[PDB]
Formats: sequence, structure tokens, C-alpha cells
Amino acid sequence: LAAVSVDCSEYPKPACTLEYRPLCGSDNKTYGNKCNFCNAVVESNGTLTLSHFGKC
Amino acid sequence: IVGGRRARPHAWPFMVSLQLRGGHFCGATLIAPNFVMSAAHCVANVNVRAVRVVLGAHNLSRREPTRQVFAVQRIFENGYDPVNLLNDIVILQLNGSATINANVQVAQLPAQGRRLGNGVQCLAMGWGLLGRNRGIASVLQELNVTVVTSLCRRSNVCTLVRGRQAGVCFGDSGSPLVCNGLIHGIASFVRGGCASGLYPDAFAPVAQFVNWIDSIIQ
Ligand SMILES: *[C@@H]1O[C@H](CO[C@@H]2O[C@@H](C)[C@@H](O)[C@@H](O)[C@@H]2O)[C@@H](O[C@@H]2O[C@H](CO)[C@@H](O[C@@H]3O[C@H](CO[C@H]4O[C@H](CO)[C@@H](O)[C@H](O)[C@@H]4O[C@@H]4O[C@@H](CO)[C@@H](O[C@H]5O[C@H](CO)[C@@H](O)[C@@H](O)[C@H]5O)[C@@H](O)[C@H]4NC(C)=O)[C@@H](O)[C@H](O[C@H]4O[C@H](CO)[C@@H](O)[C@H](O)[C@@H]4O)[C@@H]3O)[C@H](O)[C@H]2NC(C)=O)[C@H](O)[C@H]1NC(C)=O
Ligand SMILES: *[C@@H]1O[C@H](CO[C@@H]2O[C@@H](C)[C@@H](O)[C@@H](O)[C@@H]2O)[C@@H](O[C@@H]2O[C@H](CO)[C@@H](O[C@@H]3O[C@H](CO[C@H]4O[C@H](CO)[C@@H](O)[C@H](O)[C@@H]4O[C@@H]4O[C@H](CO)[C@@H](O[C@@H]5O[C@H](CO)[C@H](O)[C@H](O)[C@H]5O)[C@H](O)[C@H]4NC(C)=O)[C@@H](O)[C@H](O[C@H]4O[C@H](CO)[C@@H](O)[C@H](O)[C@@H]4O)[C@@H]3O)[C@H](O)[C@H]2NC(C)=O)[C@H](O)[C@H]1NC(C)=O
Repeated sequence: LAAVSVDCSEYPKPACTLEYRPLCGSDNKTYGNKCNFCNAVVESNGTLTLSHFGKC
Repeated sequence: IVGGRRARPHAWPFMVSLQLRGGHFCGATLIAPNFVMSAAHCVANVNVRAVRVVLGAHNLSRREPTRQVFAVQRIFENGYDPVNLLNDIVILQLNGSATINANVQVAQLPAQGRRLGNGVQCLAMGWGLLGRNRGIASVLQELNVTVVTSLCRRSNVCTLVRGRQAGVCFGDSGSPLVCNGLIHGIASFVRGGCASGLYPDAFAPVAQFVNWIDSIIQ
């Protein structure tokens, strides 16, 4: 109901920047930032979704 | 930092933590009493007014009497390019000026366009991830790296830990790379994820920006 989203459309990217702004995936993994999360969503071939912002 | 080790308390007393309300998000280096340097991409698309700048830290999880906490008054950029990850440096002016003591000191920077060559021995450090889902460090970690020229472009300083899956990870952006005492990079990006053992980590090359740094800090 929080309708949490990130836009992963410009993905994949060969490189990520190193800031920590964690994202908690539907696989119950913490991704380090949007870039690391989005590269995983394209590599899940779209079945990995966003649970919420922050750590798991 | 993946594969490194605990720093000694206040070993690198120019190491700064940048924090938003959830805590640490990037590193920074103290380069004058009222100025810190970081990566441009840490402040892009965040509310700079919310960022607290912590000096004097060692273990982020603990209440430390050592710490000094500022807010950011102004930022200076120099054509950061998010597409190509170029000029990934920022300088933040603090709303005050630090007290210099054993826990907080200003770093030394190289002269303009001094180049490191292939094989130089340096230290990296940071409070980022200890590994793909081992989580963020409490205690400042350091890591011996080597400068590398292969698989790097000329507008970056690159490092690699030979024979180990180690290097910089999320939360170590903006942290220094120190080589013969002087500050040569600002951690900028990875590729293939952290500690791939294949692609070197990329820093922003401070020596390219010293004239610009000087034009701020005197
Ligand atoms: C540059 O910007 C800096 C950072 O700014 C922040 O971040 C940015 C991003 C933005 O969000 C800003 O809006 C934000 O503020 C900024 O630093 C800020 O500045 C604020 C304003 O100056 C400041 O806030 C207030 O400070 C008051 C200080 O009073 C306390 O300390 C003194 C000195 O100790 C005491 O005399 C007081 O009694 C009081 O608390 C008690 O202090 C002592 C006892 O006296 C302490 O005891 C302990 O210490 C002993 C030392 O010997 C030792 O023996 C120990 O064992 C132990 O005894 C405690 O008892 C303590 N009690 C506590 C801590 O509860 C506060 O009074 C005031 O707080 C009150 O009101 C708030 C609002 O209602 C409440 O939240 C709060 O709970 C209290 O009720 C308030 O905090 C910030 O502290 C500071 N922020 C930082 C560092 O993050 C700079 O000012 C600015 N610089 C510039 C512009 O030049
Ligand atoms: C991984 O990287 C680290 C760090 O890398 C360097 O630093 C960073 C910041 C960047 O600049 C990098 O580019 C640099 O590479 C590497 O660590 C470095 O290792 C070098 C040796 O391997 C070393 O050089 C040699 O130093 C010796 C003298 O050291 C003394 O004094 C200096 C100045 O203070 C100090 O830096 C040293 O740590 C050491 O200090 C003394 O230490 C002892 C033990 O802790 C203290 O004694 C204890 O103290 C406590 C205090 O409460 C208590 O009293 C105890 O009771 C007591 O026992 C003592 O107090 C300290 N003294 C002082 C004054 O503080 C030299 O003898 C040596 O000489 C010669 O040999 C070299 C090799 O041939 C030559 O190059 C050289 O020219 C000489 O001929 C060296 O020069 C660095 O000091 C060290 N740097 C740091 C920052 O720690 C590491 O090598 C690298 N590892 C890998 C595997 O790659």
C-alpha cells in the first residue's frame, strides 16, 4: 500500500557507484544501493521485486 | 571493505562519516578545518541539508566522546558526469570549523597531476559492507591495495588486491585511498560487484583536481 518503487529501466549498468542506501528485496536480501539492486532485478529476469527501502 | 581488517582506533583521523537519518551512507576526508571532500555521486539526488558530517569516529555503532558533528553550508562540484562517472568529486563546506586534536586532523594532498604508477602500495579504508550480505562495518576497516593500470582509464586511479577477493564495497564511496601519506583517490565505483577478483576498484584521481581544490581551501 506504500506503493514503493524503483525504476530499473536504464539497467543493466556495468558499474555501480559505492554509496550505501539499502533496498530490501523480495528474496530477503539486502542490496547495497539502487544500482546493485537494479542489476539483480534484470538478472532475475524481472522476478525479483522490491519489498521496501532499507535493510531486510 | 571486503577482506580487510579493523583499523586501530583513530589511526586515520582525517576519515569522516557522512550520515543521513538512517546513519552512514558515504565516507569523506577532512582536507581543511571547515572543508571535507567526497564523491559527487554521494550528494547527488539527496537532501544535502539533512547530511551530518561526523569527524572523530571509530565504531559507528557506539557513543563516542571523540566525535565532532557538522552540517553542510555549501557544496562545490566540478562537472560530475553520472553517465561516464567522471569528475566524481565534491567539496562540502562545514558550518563551523573542527577542533584539531589527536582524533581529528586535516589530510595531505598531492601536487596537481602527480601520477601513481603501476604497483604502488596504498591503503584503502571505509565503513562499507564486509561482503555480499555480511553487512556494513561498525569499526573502520582498512585494506592494503595495489595501484594498477590495466583495466582502468586515465581519469581514474584503480586498485586491486592480488590473490584475494577483496576491495571496496557499498558504503565506502567517498573514502580515501592513501598512498605514501598523501590522499590519491576518492572511492568511486566497482564493476562486477564488490571484490570480484577481476575488475580493479575505481577511485576519483585527486591529483587531477588539486588546482580546483586549492581555489577553495586557499
Ligand atoms: C552546525 O550544525 C551542527 C549539526 O546540526 C544538526 O544537523 C543538521 C543536518 C541539521 O539537522 C540541524 O538542524 C541539526 O541541529 C550543529 O550542532 C547541533 O546544534 C544544536 C543547536 O546548537 C544542538 O542542539 C541543542 O543542544 C543543547 C545542549 O545542551 C546539552 O548539553 C549541555 C552541555 O553539556 C548541557 O549543559 C545541557 O544540560 C544539555 O544536556 C545535558 O548535558 C550534560 C549535563 O549538563 C550531559 O551529561 C553528560 O556529560 C558529562 C560531561 O562532563 C559527562 O559527565 C557524562 O557522564 C554525562 O553526565 C547530559 O546530562 C545532557 N543531557 C542530555 C543530552 O539529554 C540541548 O539541551 C538541546 O536539547 C534539548 O532539546 C531538544 C529539542 O527539544 C531535545 O531533542 C533534547 O532531547 C533536549 O531536550 C539541543 O540538543 C545539537 O546538539 C547539535 N547537533 C549535533 C551535534 O548533531 C551546530 O550547532 C552548527 N554550528 C554552527 C551553526 O555554528
Ligand atoms: C599495508 O600497508 C601498510 C600501511 O601502508 C603505508 O601507509 C599508508 C598510510 C600509505 O602511506 C601506504 O602507501 C604505505 O605503504 C604498510 O605498513 C607500513 O609498513 C612498513 C614496514 O612494513 C613501515 O615502514 C617501516 O617503519 C619502521 C619504523 O616504524 C616505527 O615508527 C614509525 C613512525 O612512528 C611508525 O610508522 C611505525 O609503525 C613504527 O612505530 C613504532 O611501532 C612500535 C610497535 O607498535 C611502537 O612500540 C609500542 O608502542 C606502544 C605505544 O603505546 C607501547 O609503548 C609499546 O610498549 C611499544 O612496544 C612504537 O612506539 C612506534 N614508534 C613511534 C615513534 O610511534 C622502520 O624501522 C623501517 O625501516 C627500514 O626498512 C624499510 C624496508 O626496507 C625501508 O623502506 C626504510 O627506508 C628503512 O630502511 C620501515 O621504513 C611503515 O611504518 C608502515 N606504515 C604504517 C602507516 O603503519 C604495510 O607494509 C602494507 N602491508 C603489505 C603486506 O603490503
